[PDB]
Amino acid sequence: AIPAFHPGELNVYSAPGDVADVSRALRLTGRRVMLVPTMGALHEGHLALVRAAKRVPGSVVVVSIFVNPMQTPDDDLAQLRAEGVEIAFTPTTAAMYPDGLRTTVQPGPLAAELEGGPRPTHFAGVLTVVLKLLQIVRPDRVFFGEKDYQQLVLIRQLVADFNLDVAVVGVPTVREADGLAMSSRNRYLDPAQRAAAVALSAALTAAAHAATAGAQAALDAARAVLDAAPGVAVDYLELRDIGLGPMPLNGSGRLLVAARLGTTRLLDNIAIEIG
Amino acid sequence: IPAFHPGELNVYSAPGDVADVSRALRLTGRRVMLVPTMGALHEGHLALVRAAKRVPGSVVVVSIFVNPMQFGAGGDLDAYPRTPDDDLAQLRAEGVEIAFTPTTAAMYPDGLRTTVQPGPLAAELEGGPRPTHFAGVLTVVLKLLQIVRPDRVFFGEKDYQQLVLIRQLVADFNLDVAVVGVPTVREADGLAMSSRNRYLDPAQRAAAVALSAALTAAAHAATAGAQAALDAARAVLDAAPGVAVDYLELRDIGLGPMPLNGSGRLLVAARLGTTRLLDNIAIEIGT
Ligand SMILES: Nc1ncnc2c1ncn2[C@@H]1O[C@H](CS)[C@@H](O)[C@H]1O
Ligand SMILES: Nc1ncnc2c1ncn2[C@@H]1O[C@H](CS)[C@@H](O)[C@H]1O
Repeated sequence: AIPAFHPGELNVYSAPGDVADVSRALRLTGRRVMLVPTMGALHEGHLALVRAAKRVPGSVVVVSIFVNPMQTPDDDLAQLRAEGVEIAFTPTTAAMYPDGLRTTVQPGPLAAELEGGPRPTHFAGVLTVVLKLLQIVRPDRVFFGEKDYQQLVLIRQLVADFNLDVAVVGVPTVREADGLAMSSRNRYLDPAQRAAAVALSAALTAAAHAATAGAQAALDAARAVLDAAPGVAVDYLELRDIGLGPMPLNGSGRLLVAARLGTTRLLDNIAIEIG
Repeated sequence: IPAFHPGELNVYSAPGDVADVSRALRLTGRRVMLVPTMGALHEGHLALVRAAKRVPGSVVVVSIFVNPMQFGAGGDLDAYPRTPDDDLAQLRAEGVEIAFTPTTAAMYPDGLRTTVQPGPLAAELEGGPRPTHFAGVLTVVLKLLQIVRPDRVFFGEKDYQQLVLIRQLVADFNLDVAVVGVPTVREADGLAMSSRNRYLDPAQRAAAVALSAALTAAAHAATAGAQAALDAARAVLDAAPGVAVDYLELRDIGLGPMPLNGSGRLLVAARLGTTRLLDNIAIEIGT
């Protein structure tokens, strides 16, 4: 028997089997299932993913909230209700890993680069949990923020490599009024650090416009902006092609930056067109 | 959707083609059964097909793909038997409606990029000397499952460790498929059917009966306990001309981090010349 589903209400399920059965039932009724994976602590960045999901005709939106150990619940659920989301999937660690860590996903070599520098097993954790959520929910489309661009690219590789039948949708980064990419970590910044943190986005946008003068001009313009900020320890600043391989001589690319401000690590990235 | 002629064998090479046909069939109420093979089909494979065929409303998809990722150099990959004309003929005789015969390029267009990392069981038994073998197997089976999206997938008990690892894959990635283990098909003397049996000369073929003899002796000896069962198997293997034992192990049925209780599996691997043979059997202790 299919678990109870009340249309137009927020339906919260903690058992993987329960959301699996409801999702399957709903798709048969002519809904298109949209999945928005989160770790809770929702902000406007996450709501942008939800809104993208909602606008697909026939959509029913599943938002998962799960703090993946391998990589405010009441408030989160209120935000989802306010957005008209019909399904929240809130599993426990034990429900997701009933046999502990056993079979896992091993990413390709991109996972060792950039963010994989300090955190060499982070993306194995991410792709493992994402693969599981895809299999539990079986959505037609799954939504991720462009802010975590390397994550987004690795998920596209997961989907292609394992022949997954789901469309991956990248959603543009939501930003504060001065350009700073929205992140739960931003609140940890003291006033000086918060003022200095504007250099990430300013550096990237400066580079995007400098890029008419070529790749080197774009990189140099970004480095200059970061060089004008105090207490911003740049971990990397790299221009790559859109799949995060080596940047071609001309054409489309992505510029990525990460920096530490005190104990807080921030990331940002932007589309670049060379020439 | 490419053409599907029902009641005939339809052969598709493109993953997109079989995926489209499978989806179309499932949407009209047919239940899709998948039998993954590496070809060189014998009666053991046909038992899997027949098990699949008897699921009511079933449409049977047999994949044939000699998966490069589960082989290590040199050597073994080139040496694997390929008898595609016989394979397809056998599937026609069995009334299988779909054969999926993908190319290496279609399966691995990006080489080895994202892969499946099996649990600790993949390092043991068959995996000991071949530490990447089961990552190859689990990666291809995952892909086949995603392409075909069957209701049920059929594997032989002969490769018992592989069957266990596939159940792990299915559980650990929350795959919506039932895994069906099918009992080992044997020659009249007990020898487990294998595409590798073709490499036994008449003398080696005679000697090879020792594996199944040893296992069945142990299964009956087991009323007297584990030591008795193992020593009965060892005695038979020891009496066998030119059988070189790699391992003989009695484990819990899941082969995992749990001690043997009342139900186990006895597994053997042995070399007859250059041919490595496997077999296994259910064991009940004091029963
Ligand atoms: N400022 C932002 N804009 C867009 N998406 C964002 C974001 N901050 C986080 N996200 C997105 O939220 C998800 C959390 S698991 C992930 O897809 C991340 O990329
Ligand atoms: N003698 C036999 N009896 C039953 N199944 C067998 C078999 N020999 C091989 N198989 C089965 O055929 C498949 C080839 S990839 C695999 O599931 C193996 O376990």
